[PDB]
Amino acid sequence: ITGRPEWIWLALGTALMGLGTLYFLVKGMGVSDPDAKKFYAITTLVPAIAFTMYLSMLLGYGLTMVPFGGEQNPIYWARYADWLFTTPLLLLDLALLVDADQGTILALVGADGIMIGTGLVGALTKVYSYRFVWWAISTAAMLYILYVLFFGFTSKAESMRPEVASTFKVLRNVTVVLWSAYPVVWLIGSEGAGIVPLNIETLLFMVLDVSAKVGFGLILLRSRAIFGEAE
Amino acid sequence: ITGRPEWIWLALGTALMGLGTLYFLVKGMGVSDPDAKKFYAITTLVPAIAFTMYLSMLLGYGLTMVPFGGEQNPIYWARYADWLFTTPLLLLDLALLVDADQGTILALVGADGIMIGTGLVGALTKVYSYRFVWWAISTAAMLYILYVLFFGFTSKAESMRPEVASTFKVLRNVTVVLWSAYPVVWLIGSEGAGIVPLNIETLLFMVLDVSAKVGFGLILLRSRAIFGEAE
Amino acid sequence: ITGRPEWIWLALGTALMGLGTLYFLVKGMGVSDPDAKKFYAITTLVPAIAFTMYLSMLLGYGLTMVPFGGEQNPIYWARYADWLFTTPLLLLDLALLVDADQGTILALVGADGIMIGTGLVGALTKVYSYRFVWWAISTAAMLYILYVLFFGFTSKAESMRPEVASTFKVLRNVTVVLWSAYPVVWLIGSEGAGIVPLNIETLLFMVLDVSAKVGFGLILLRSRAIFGEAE
Ligand SMILES: CC(C)CCC[C@@H](C)CCC[C@@H](C)CCC[C@@H](C)CCOC[C@@H](CO)OCC[C@H](C)CCC[C@H](C)CCC[C@H](C)CCCC(C)C
Ligand SMILES: CC(C)CCC[C@@H](C)CCC[C@@H](C)CCC[C@@H](C)CCOC[C@@H](CO)OCC[C@H](C)CCC[C@H](C)CCC[C@H](C)CCCC(C)C
Ligand SMILES: CC(C)CCC[C@@H](C)CCC[C@@H](C)CCC[C@@H](C)CCOC[C@@H](CO)OCC[C@H](C)CCC[C@H](C)CCC[C@H](C)CCCC(C)C
Ligand SMILES: *C/C=C(C)/C=C/C=C(C)/C=C/C1=C(C)CCCC1(C)C
Ligand SMILES: *C/C=C(C)/C=C/C=C(C)/C=C/C1=C(C)CCCC1(C)C
Ligand SMILES: *C/C=C(C)/C=C/C=C(C)/C=C/C1=C(C)CCCC1(C)C
Ligand SMILES: CCCCCCCCCCCCCCC
Ligand SMILES: CCCCCCCCCCCCCCC
Ligand SMILES: CCCCCCCCCCCCCCC
Ligand SMILES: CCCCCCCCCCCCCC
Ligand SMILES: CCCCCCCCCCCCCC
Ligand SMILES: CCCCCCCCCCCCCC
Ligand SMILES: CCCCCCCCCCCCC
Ligand SMILES: CCCCCCCCCCCCC
Ligand SMILES: CCCCCCCCCCCCC
Ligand SMILES: CCCCCCCCCCC
Ligand SMILES: CCCCCCCCCCC
Ligand SMILES: CCCCCCCCCCC
Ligand SMILES: CCCCCCCCCCC
Ligand SMILES: CCCCCCCCCC
Ligand SMILES: CCCCCCCCCC
Ligand SMILES: CCCCCCCCCC
Ligand SMILES: CCCCCCCCC
Ligand SMILES: CCCCCCCCC
Ligand SMILES: CCCCCCCCC
Ligand SMILES: CCCCCCCC
Ligand SMILES: CCCCCCCC
Ligand SMILES: CCCCCCCC
Ligand SMILES: CCCCCCCC
Ligand SMILES: CCCCCCCC
Ligand SMILES: CCCCCCCC
Ligand SMILES: CCCCCCCC
Ligand SMILES: CCCCCCCC
Ligand SMILES: CCCCCCCC
Repeated sequence: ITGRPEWIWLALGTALMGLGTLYFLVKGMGVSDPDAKKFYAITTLVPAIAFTMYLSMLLGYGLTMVPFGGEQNPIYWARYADWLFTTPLLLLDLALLVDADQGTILALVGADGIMIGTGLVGALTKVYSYRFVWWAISTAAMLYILYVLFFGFTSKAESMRPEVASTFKVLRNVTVVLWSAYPVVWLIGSEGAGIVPLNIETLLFMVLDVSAKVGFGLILLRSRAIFGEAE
Repeated sequence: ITGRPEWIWLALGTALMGLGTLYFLVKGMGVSDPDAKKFYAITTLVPAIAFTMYLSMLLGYGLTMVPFGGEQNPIYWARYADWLFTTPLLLLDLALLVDADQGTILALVGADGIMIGTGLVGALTKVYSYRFVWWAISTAAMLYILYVLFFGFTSKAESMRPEVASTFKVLRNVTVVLWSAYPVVWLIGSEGAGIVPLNIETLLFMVLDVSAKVGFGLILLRSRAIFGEAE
Repeated sequence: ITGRPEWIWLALGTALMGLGTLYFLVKGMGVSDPDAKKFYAITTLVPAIAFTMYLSMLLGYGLTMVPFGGEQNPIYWARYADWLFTTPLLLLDLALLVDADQGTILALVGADGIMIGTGLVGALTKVYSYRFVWWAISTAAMLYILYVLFFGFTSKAESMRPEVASTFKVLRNVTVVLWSAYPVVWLIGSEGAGIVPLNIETLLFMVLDVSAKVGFGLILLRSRAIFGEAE
């Protein structure tokens, strides 16, 4: 395990996701409100899935070698397995907060699936120049998602409770900033142009992942917006 | 890319799915009705997914070699990845049109999953005679789906709005004819008996795919059946 | 096929799932009640999926070799493909019976996904001692599911119809006993410590699978709890 310099960040990531999972699990024990239960379920599952995939990367299972540029390049494929399930759960948290219509939710989840799926294909593609074609398609799917979060959701939040409108606005802003960093790190890291070494890349993704999951969850689950308006 | 004679049909397929995706995306921009949004979301996602998988076939990612009959046989596995997601979306379009009950929808999607999954296993099976066992099981799942579309849905459409009944009937008929061709092409093509060469097989699937997705979508999204009855 | 001593149990399993599938399919033909249709759909799909995966194991497709302990160890990976889809369907049968809230259903299905997914990783892991780390995480996800079935569902059933409360209690008890045997068989069988040989392991899983699917389904589909209260 320690044979890879990036192991320290995989281990820290595993620990922080594990701790985040346990914290949300305990916190949600005292919850009976049916609406709050939905948000706790979604939000606890996110770091639990990430915990398993960080562990698989730490132990070496979630790593494969991909030939491109005349080299055997270490590619952590387990990231995409994580993201396939956790990024639509994160979007679902946002969509339920603002009572999004079903068509909009399906558009978001579908675009998200395309985003992660094409990122996976790009990560595993052996023809170097083609990796960036997949990156571009994935990034276009991301831009669609960000567009919807701003010009379909923000003006939906404003007709809702003030506490859900303010909580949505904060989580929207956190999401757009954090999620936009992922394609940049991929592009300059070992999957793309290879300018930033894998150990630093792994650190960067770990900070983004913990912030986008445990950070996000801490903000959401401390808000009164997750509860039905009750006396 | 041009090293494979079937590349021209993969390229045309990619282009037509891409163009179809953009057309539906633009067309649905001016839509606020919650019901119509569902149909636009579902129907736009279908060629978008197909676009990505056609591209993966064009670039060579979605192709593998399978030993059977003492030969290395080129198998485009990306078709099944496409179909796994797009065929239940197509069925969902039909089921929502007639306000199908939840049990019926689950039966359809489940049978569809079995249909595509067993087709994939058959496509990748190395014992030649066993490929046709999987083809038979998949075809039985197809026949179940077609049965339900006729003797569970058609008489559901007739108690609904005339515009939804007439639109459903047309899309049902398009679906049954087009979908029934797929097992025949598989059986006589490079996956099955090998009587029709891969380049012609690829052409045939491209015509079926564009018709079943973009053709289907053009009929559906031009109907007033996708809108709630409103003043 | 007969080259593997466990083939007889794979063949019997295939037959019993096939027969169970046909029986439930015929039985549900005379059903119009929308609630009952849901239970028939879910419950018929379960042995149908299991039939396909038992067949893939019989024909040899669903088997791979995994190096650990200095040996090539036969691992039937198709079990996890089965279980990935059938165990959440089984939980859905239980959850719908007691009209579980959406948050609880998502927690169950999510924990179940983690349970099966980590079992799959453990089954395919090449470092022997690490296989048991994945077994432990999977078992913890199982224990969560069993906890919810007892201390979240049982007291939900009691405020419902007596026929649904009594049917739920029986199916809950069947589920907890049968499902708890699976991690034990894995641990002592060819995936784990290797004390029980593969042919006996295969027998054990076949008895558990038929009981947990066809047995379970026979109890559920003969109950009046699956019908809406109607005059
Ligand atoms: C509604 C939304 C969910 C829409 C989803 C959007 C989605 C369509 C976007 C594209 C997804 C698609 C790229 C998934 C591809 C998975 C694939 C990378 C798995 C690895 O297999 C690739 C090659 C080795 O590189 O296998 C070597 C050759 C092997 C023989 C491969 C044969 C097995 C195939 C992988 C079977 C395909 C199954 C499905 C792709 C399962 C989807 C997995 C998940 C990653 C989407
Ligand atoms: C409700 C509905 C959805 C019901 C669904 C119906 C469904 C049950 C029908 C059968 C689906 C099942 C056949 C999927 C099999 C996928 C498999 C072909 C992927 C390729 O792996 C096959 C061999 C190489 O040929 O791998 C070589 C050996 C490797 C070590 C394989 C180990 C990895 C396994 C593939 C893990 C299994 C994961 C699940 C099958 C994911 C499902 C993928 C999708 C195609 C259904
Ligand atoms: C809401 C709930 C559903 C939550 C779900 C919980 C879930 C997160 C729990 C963990 C699931 C995760 C372990 C699935 C891993 C599948 C993996 C074993 C498939 C086989 O690939 C493993 C190695 C060979 O051993 O591939 C060799 C290297 C290859 C290059 C691998 C590259 C292809 C990757 C497999 C692509 C990943 C796609 C997704 C994992 C699809 C999920 C399949 C299913 C088994 C969950
Ligand atoms: C918890 C993990 C999260 C929130 C991950 C988010 C990841 C993305 C938004 C990834 C986006 C990518 C692209 C837009 C193109 C390049 C490849 C990706 C997959 C890194
Ligand atoms: C957009 C793509 C569509 C509508 C594809 C439909 C495909 C089928 C109905 C495929 C059916 C098959 C069988 C019935 C058995 C042989 C294998 C298949 C998968 C080709
Ligand atoms: C129809 C099949 C059923 C009901 C299978 C149930 C399987 C399980 C509950 C498996 C549990 C496992 C663990 C808890 C850890 C070890 C690995 C598994 C996957 C066997
Ligand atoms: C969105 C953030 C992307 C920028 C990442 C900056 C990383 C700077 C680290 C120094 C680069 C290491 C190069 C020498 C090894
Ligand atoms: C459902 C349509 C299946 C029939 C396809 C007919 C294809 C005819 C093309 C000629 C066959 C090529 C054989 C000589 C290369
Ligand atoms: C939950 C049941 C697990 C116990 C399984 C008992 C199997 C006993 C069979 C005898 C073991 C075979 C060892 C000699 C080959
Ligand atoms: C490819 C995996 C996509 C599914 C991820 C799980 C999250 C799905 C959330 C469903 C949202 C509800 C839509 C109506
Ligand atoms: C194996 C992939 C199956 C899922 C495909 C996505 C479409 C699912 C549509 C869900 C229909 C709603 C059922 C209640
Ligand atoms: C990884 C596969 C998980 C999906 C299995 C299919 C069963 C899903 C049942 C959905 C229950 C409804 C939740 C709201
Ligand atoms: C186009 C929608 C406006 C809100 C999205 C902001 C786009 C940020 C760009 C992210 C950088 C990705 C490379
Ligand atoms: C049995 C249901 C009647 C409607 C379905 C028509 C079946 C068409 C056969 C398709 C050919 C597949 C090989
Ligand atoms: C902790 C919840 C109480 C009900 C679950 C009973 C646990 C049975 C243990 C199963 C054995 C697995 C190794
Ligand atoms: C070796 C790099 C070749 C450049 C490929 C860039 C493709 C980016 C596509 C953006 C439309
Ligand atoms: C080499 C071909 C052997 C014939 C197999 C046909 C099987 C079809 C099954 C239909 C019930
Ligand atoms: C396994 C193929 C089944 C096709 C005939 C339909 C059987 C009746 C089902 C009624 C829902
Ligand atoms: C070779 C076996 C080494 C023992 C591993 C047991 C790990 C079990 C983890 C339970 C917390
Ligand atoms: C509760 C702490 C969980 C941390 C387990 C994984 C950390 C890796 C240590 C090497
Ligand atoms: C908008 C046109 C999209 C076409 C891109 C793929 C066509 C392949 C050209 C070689
Ligand atoms: C209807 C009987 C189904 C049995 C088919 C599979 C049994 C395997 C026989 C070798
Ligand atoms: C993006 C950083 C999130 C910070 C989380 C802090 C949570 C405290 C309530
Ligand atoms: C099956 C062929 C479909 C033809 C689509 C034409 C759409 C025009 C409205
Ligand atoms: C766990 C054993 C189940 C027994 C099923 C018998 C069904 C008869 C109604
Ligand atoms: C990591 C366990 C958290 C302890 C409880 C925190 C207050 C709910
Ligand atoms: C008003 C919300 C500001 C949140 C910005 C957080 C940036 C990481
Ligand atoms: C809305 C601001 C987006 C900031 C992008 C930051 C990418 C590192
Ligand atoms: C391909 C872009 C379509 C242009 C608009 C067509 C009329 C909505
Ligand atoms: C009355 C609907 C006829 C549609 C037939 C289309 C055949 C491709
Ligand atoms: C309902 C008519 C089906 C026609 C099947 C055509 C197959 C090529
Ligand atoms: C296996 C076929 C079952 C025959 C009908 C049983 C009574 C519904
Ligand atoms: C009162 C229900 C008892 C069911 C026990 C079944 C054990 C297999
Ligand atoms: C509730 C009793 C569980 C029995 C476990 C049996 C495991 C073989």
